[PDB]
Amino acid sequence: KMQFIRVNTLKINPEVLKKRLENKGVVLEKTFLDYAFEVKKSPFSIGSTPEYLFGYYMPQSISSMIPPIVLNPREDDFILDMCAAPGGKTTHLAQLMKNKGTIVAVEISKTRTKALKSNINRMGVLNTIIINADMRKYKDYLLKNEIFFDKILLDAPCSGNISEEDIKYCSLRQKELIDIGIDLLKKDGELVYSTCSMEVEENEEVIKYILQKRNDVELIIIKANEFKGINIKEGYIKGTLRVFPPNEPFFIAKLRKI
Ligand SMILES: Nc1ncnc2c1ncn2[C@@H]1O[C@H](C[C@@H](N)CC[C@H](N)C(=O)O)[C@@H](O)[C@H]1O
Repeated sequence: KMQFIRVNTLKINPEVLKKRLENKGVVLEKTFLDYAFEVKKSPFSIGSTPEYLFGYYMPQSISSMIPPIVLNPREDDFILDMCAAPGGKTTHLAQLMKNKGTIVAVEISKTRTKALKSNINRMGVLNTIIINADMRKYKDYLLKNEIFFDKILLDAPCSGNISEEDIKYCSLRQKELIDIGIDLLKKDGELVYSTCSMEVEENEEVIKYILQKRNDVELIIIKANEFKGINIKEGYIKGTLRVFPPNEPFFIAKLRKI
């Protein structure tokens, strides 16, 4: 299985970090991103370097770096990260926003909220409000108070996080979450649905469900061609993307409230 790291441009320049790690015996390979590297060899556990501890990078699959790139938040945006822990994608969104605007990062589990806050503090992120709550109830609070967002990441839990039952259970949850995400989007706003599963029940089923359920949503077409070097192709709904082995299994789509 491949290992990659995302360089945290909040704190450090790609080439400064690259030189420092290569001088300690790390062998790094380019990526379709100037701030992400493939780790080819490491005398270090990569979550264990002083550089990691300083917030210089985040280890993560390259697949998992796509949803924030596709959502493409701007600097001053107001952003919801619906299912946020451990914060891989929350800190990615913050880096893309350069620590401007606001991310509301929501996490159901109390324990996982710990890991989320740790990642955020470690990566030096300042634009993020951590909510420990069930999104399905937290959204009434947001709706009552008219708190709509410019762009939303729904990076949903997946069957793999933990059978046919696992998949059916996750799919149902994902369908609940996405309807909620559309409800919380400003008119003309953008939601990315992603998940660590390439199973169609968690993928195009959830997309087909929301398109038939609602009249106020439009599929935005995403293209693979940008994502060089990644085993990524079009889903079975045009303009959706599925990532395959030997990349980490993943699915990404993008919607617009009309
Ligand atoms: N209703 C819910 N509200 C908030 N968080 C949830 C809810 N249901 C599941 N989750 C969380 O969804 C997360 C699943 C992860 N795949 C998210 C990864 C995260 N987006 C990252 O990039 O690092 C877990 O943290 C679950 O605790």
